[PDB]
Amino acid sequence: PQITLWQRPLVTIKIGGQLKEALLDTGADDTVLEEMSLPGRWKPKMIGGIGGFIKVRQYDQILIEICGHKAIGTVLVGPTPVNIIGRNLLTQIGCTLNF
Amino acid sequence: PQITLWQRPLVTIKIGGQLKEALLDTGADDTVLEEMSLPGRWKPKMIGGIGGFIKVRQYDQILIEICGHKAIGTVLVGPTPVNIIGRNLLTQIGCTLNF
Ligand SMILES: O=C(N[C@@H]1CO[C@H](CO)C1)[C@H](OCc1ccccc1)[C@H](O)[C@@H](O)[C@@H](OCc1ccccc1)C(=O)N[C@H]1c2ccccc2C[C@H]1O
Repeated sequence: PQITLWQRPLVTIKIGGQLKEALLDTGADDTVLEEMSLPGRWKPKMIGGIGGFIKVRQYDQILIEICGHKAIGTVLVGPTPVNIIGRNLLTQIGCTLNF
Repeated sequence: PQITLWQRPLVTIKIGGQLKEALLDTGADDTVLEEMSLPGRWKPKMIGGIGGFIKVRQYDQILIEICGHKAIGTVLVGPTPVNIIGRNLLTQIGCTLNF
């Protein structure tokens, strides 16, 4: 599909059998979701945004469906303001910017 | 053109007769640039992202050239770690997300 940017590019994602809303963010290097429970062990990571840094939990090889497209990659979990789908997963679904 | 997301989507912009490097960011509502001088009056504003909020100066009706395309819109100036071209200007050049 083709998504315009007059409004936030929010889409529905499926993870852990649950539906959630997330933002397609080309400005994010990684994918970060709001506090939730995921399987396996996690590794520590610090990510810096416009207002500073925050600590997040890194989970690898996580299955996530974005607009029907299945992806399997790294997902970070932490005190993010909104769910963010970053470049690591946008590339998996073949997302590009056009103009 | 079509931009892939394997790497950060950085482009050259021209503002105030100056050439700068900026990130095409669909996750950003507005455009925000690091400290610089712009003509006209401004208004104080607080914007929040990952990490928290930062205080910026809001300028309106600012002209910017992105990849040869002229665009007019609001530009925020403040302690941002990287120059960001947000949705308010991406829409003006006809930028869309596709997959
Ligand atoms: O801060 C953001 N948007 C707000 C909304 O409008 C303000 C600008 O007018 C900025 C974006 O984050 C999503 C969001 C939406 C709505 C409310 C709150 C937050 C913005 O695109 C950031 O995601 C992005 O801002 C652009 C940027 C890029 C590089 C360095 C610093 C900042 C950023 O914080 N990227 C970091 C990130 C995020 C998740 C995982 C890994 C990493 C490493 C870095 O890429």
